[PDB]
Amino acid sequence: PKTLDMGAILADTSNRVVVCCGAGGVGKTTTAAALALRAAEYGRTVVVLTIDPAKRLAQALGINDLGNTPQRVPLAPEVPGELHAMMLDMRRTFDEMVMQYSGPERAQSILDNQFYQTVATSLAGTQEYMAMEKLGQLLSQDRWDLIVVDTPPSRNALDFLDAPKRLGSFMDSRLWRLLLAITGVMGLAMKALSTVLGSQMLADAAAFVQSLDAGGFREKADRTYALLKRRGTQFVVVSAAEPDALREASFFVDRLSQESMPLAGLVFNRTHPMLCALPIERAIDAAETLDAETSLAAAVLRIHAERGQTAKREIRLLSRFTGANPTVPVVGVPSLPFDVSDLEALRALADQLTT
Amino acid sequence: SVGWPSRLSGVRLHLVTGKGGTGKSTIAAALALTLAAGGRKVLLVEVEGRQGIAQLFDVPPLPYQELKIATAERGGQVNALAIDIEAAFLEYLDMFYNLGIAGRAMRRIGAVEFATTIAPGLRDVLLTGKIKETVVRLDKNKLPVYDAIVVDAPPTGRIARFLDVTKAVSDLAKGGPVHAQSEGVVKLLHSNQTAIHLVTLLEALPVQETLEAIEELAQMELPIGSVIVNRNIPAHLEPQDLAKAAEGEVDADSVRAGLLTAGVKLPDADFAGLLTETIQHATRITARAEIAQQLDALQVPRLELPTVSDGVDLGSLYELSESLAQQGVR
Ligand SMILES: Nc1ncnc2c1ncn2[C@@H]1O[C@H](COP(=O)(O)OP(=O)(O)NP(=O)(O)O)[C@@H](O)[C@H]1O
Ligand SMILES: [Mg+2]
Repeated sequence: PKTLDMGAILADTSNRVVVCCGAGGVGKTTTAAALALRAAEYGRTVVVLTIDPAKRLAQALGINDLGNTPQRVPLAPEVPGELHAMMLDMRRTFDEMVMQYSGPERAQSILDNQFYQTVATSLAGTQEYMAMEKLGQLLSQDRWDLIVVDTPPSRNALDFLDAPKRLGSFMDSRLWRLLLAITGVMGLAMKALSTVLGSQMLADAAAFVQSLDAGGFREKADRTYALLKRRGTQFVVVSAAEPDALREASFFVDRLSQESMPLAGLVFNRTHPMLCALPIERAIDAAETLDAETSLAAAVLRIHAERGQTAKREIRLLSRFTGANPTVPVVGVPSLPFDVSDLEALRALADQLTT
Repeated sequence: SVGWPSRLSGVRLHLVTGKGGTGKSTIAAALALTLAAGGRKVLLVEVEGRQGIAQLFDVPPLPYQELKIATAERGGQVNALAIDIEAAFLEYLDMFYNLGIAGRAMRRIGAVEFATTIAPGLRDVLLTGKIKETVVRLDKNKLPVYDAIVVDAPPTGRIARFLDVTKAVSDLAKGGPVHAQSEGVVKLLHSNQTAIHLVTLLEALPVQETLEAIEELAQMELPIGSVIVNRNIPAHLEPQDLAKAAEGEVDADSVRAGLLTAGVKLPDADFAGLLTETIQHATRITARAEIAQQLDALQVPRLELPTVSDGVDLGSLYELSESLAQQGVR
């Protein structure tokens, strides 16, 4: 194997952006939070851009609000650094982007359009695109020496890297102006849409295209995506013990390799290290003998053999990933016996990641 | 207390929802197998273009045709329909507006993709309309083509809007035939022909969304079917012992005695590790039971499926179908 050393990465202030990538549901958000907290405890001025924090986690951080903007997290006075946090508001980041490029006056029209409000702001990939936008804003205001980026959940970890350019290309389709705001073919398509779709809706849509007055969206997605290639960017891929999460991690590491983008390593989350050395087979047999003859001793034996089997599966999964990627550093994080919903649990998690 | 009231046996349309990653696709497939046993014919439908059925069965992407994908017990048959929204849109233009020519022109420039993407409501009309068409289709003898239709449905955060036919039709051209068929779709969804099952895991968010989805769907007067708790694990401890272990109390002298009996003596570090191993197990079971308790609020049938220890393969689908069958699903 290899040992990922998140501690040295976090402590080194030439690393300005840390992106937590992986499937959804593998521990990205809590991992991002543990990393941002530990970086503050190392003395850095950190902001964590969380996407979907658990209600309780967001409260431990004081960001259970609707703001679309970072707030200081109160930590113990001894702490040399500063932890600030926010939760991406997809719709509000869309509003800010629209105003930034159309201006506040035109923005009142765009923001009032019911097609913008009900369709445009919930298209596929809006969440990745606005995460990248918000990241752009954070970089430009130079309000922090460290930005830790949670990334939105998806069954597909590469969505973070691919959905934004994809959505941009959709927004720049010729079909917007031609079909909503003549030719034999385009005239056919236009007729079809007019005959199938509601008049109110087509009016709102053509209004939206007119007002926005944008290849604008793809160009934005490209510029913002290049930020991920500035010196000082680190990706951390997080995966659970499961085969699916690991496979998404592998896909993602592959893409990072092809693009020569810095991969810090893999966080292999939710493991079950053995605390007792009793072999599995022994464990089973011993319990079966007791089964033939105080239930408690047999049950403890079955707990332990079950855990042992799970550990075997985990070890062989990681061995697969390490075989395919012998160059990728790893840190294994055991499943902790409590929920990660308070600054104290964040501290125990960060202890697991940093060592 | 039963997981499958007899009324669910007369349901013709089963919609399987649940939060992402809880196993909608797996369970919708096992449910289809369960209802297909005994020489019946059931259609398994997915609606999101995700080719999840083909992925589940480890086969290449399925085309827009109903095709036999699995044999059920005693000669039953499960067909698969990965609904293709673009083809469904073309079908719609030709059948209801005789605009097949325009439609085939749109396919050439990517315009059907555009129209389905831009209008969310049209999309849901097409999908729900196709579902209704498969539910009500009759053969040469005026008999139903399918004994049941099982839909791998959109997830809990979208299922209520997905089934919101009135809102879907709101953004379509007024008059014409679409509004005629939409009344029929709403009737089907609100009848005793339909049921929505919600898959959940014993984790906080899947349960929270299960509860919220059940609430939203009851306000719409859509029929709830079962909550299906997926990937259960064995407690291995009796309730009193469990409760004690979740607090750190294990009464080791008893454990040392049991081990001594079993011909095994452990060093003290190993014994301490074994004690820690069962406390953590008990903390996990206790947390799961606490989450589970939140479902007790609903007067909804509850089904339970085990964890398949390795990756879900075809034999696993049959194992899960057997568990449903043993719980009364039929
Ligand atoms: N009882 C079970 N035991 C073990 N693994 C399971 C079980 N049920 C499902 N799985 C696995 O759980 C993962 C998620 O299941 P899946 O059936 O894909 O869920 P889903 O609800 O379809 N999620 P999505 O389609 O992403 O919204 C898959 O990798 C399955 O193979
Ligand atoms: Mg699925």
